[PDB]
Amino acid sequence: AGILADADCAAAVKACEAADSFSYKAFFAKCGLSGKSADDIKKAFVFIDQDKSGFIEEDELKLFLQVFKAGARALTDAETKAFLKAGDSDGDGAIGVEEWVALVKA
Ligand SMILES: [Ca+2]
Ligand SMILES: [Ca+2]
Repeated sequence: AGILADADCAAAVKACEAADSFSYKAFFAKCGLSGKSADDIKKAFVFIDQDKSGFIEEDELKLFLQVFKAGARALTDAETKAFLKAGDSDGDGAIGVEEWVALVKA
C-alpha cells in the first residue's frame, strides 16, 4: 500500500479523506498520472489490477486510494459505482487498459 505514493497523489488522497468525497476527475487533476509516459500509465493500471485479470474490476476500484497512500480509506460503494460507470465505456462492468488510459485524462 502506498506503492505509488508521491506528494501530489498523497495530496489528492488527503483531499478526499472523508467518505463519499471522491470524484476521479478531481483526483487525477491533482494526481498528475495523465502527465506520465504511456508505459508509466499502464504500469499504474497493472498495479491496480491486483488479481492480474488484465482488467480492473469494481473490487479493485474500491481499493484505488490505497495504491497512492498507505492506510488510505476504501472507496464507498457509491463512489466505486460512479467511477466504474465513468470509465467503463464498453459496459462489461470492468476497466480495460484502453479505458484506463482514457479515464486518466483531463
Ligand atoms: Ca483485475
Ligand atoms: Ca469495460
